[PDB]
Amino acid sequence: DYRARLVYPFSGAISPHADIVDQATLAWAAMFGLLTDHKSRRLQYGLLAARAYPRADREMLQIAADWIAWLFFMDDQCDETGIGRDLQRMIALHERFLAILDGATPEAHDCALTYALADLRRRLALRAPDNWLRRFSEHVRLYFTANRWETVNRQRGATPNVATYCAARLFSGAVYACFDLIELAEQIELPFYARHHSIVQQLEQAANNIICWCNDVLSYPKEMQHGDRHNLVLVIQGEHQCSLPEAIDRALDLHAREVATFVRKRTCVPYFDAAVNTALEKYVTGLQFWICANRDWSLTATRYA
Ligand SMILES: C/C=C(\C)CC/C=C(\C)CCC=C(C)C
Ligand SMILES: [Mg+2]
Ligand SMILES: [Mg+2]
Ligand SMILES: [Mg+2]
Repeated sequence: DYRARLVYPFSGAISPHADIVDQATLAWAAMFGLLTDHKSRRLQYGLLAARAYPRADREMLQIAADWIAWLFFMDDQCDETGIGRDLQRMIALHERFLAILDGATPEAHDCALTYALADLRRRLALRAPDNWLRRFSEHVRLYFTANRWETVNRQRGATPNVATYCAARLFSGAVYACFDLIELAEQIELPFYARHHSIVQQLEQAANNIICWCNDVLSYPKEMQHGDRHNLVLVIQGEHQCSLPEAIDRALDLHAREVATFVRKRTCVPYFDAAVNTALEKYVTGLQFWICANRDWSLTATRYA
């Protein structure tokens, strides 16, 4: 229990719609045939989304919850089945996803994950401009690239060094794609010059590292159980040749250090104008809601028990 070593100087919130949103995710999952088997009521994927996007209108929060569900269903295929150890099969599947992200219609014998991604594309297109769909699609593309990088590690029995793992981990988690949904949840449109400012990129990177490293500390047990080493704890242990307790200590020191980086750089956002800065503060608060949502959900979730 590492609760006491996962403290943030900011709190999160949860949408009042959390439980109805979760039930609507199980409907969507059944409807698209993503539920394998019998236990499904303990996935609670909607309760993650409810915390990550706590001021979203119910219809946007439902897209986010179905998107988070999609990522977990995809991720357990990558991390707990043979497709995550076969690059050729991953490439074949990612080519259908990327065709669907460009707006192509699923074919009759495209898999359930393909039909479901096309549903989420269609629904995001109803709520997002073309500029946003492009940014989101490109973040999702890099997630697929990170997933294929994991597959080659699995195929080779490789373990990357800390520097390589941390840099690839920023993409393997799809957190940048989940961050794009903050704009829709908060009904904001950041101008290109604010979106890409060095400090905003450093805050996004910081927040993504925190969410991934927090996840790594809480998920090393189940990842060890599937002989998987895409985890800061296991990668530190391999690099420093230290005890599991010492690797966990080092992982949590990196997590803590990253919280410090995020909190300090929050104070370094340039003043563009009242409007832009109000929209950026909503976005940066969004990153904080995600940081809290990841920890608060993961501590209570069957998935890490
Ligand atoms: C995936 C990024 C994390 C490791 C934890 C935060 C969870 C999500 C952003 C949605 C679920 C996505 C998975 C790839 C598990
Ligand atoms: Mg996983
Ligand atoms: Mg994974
Ligand atoms: Mg994990």
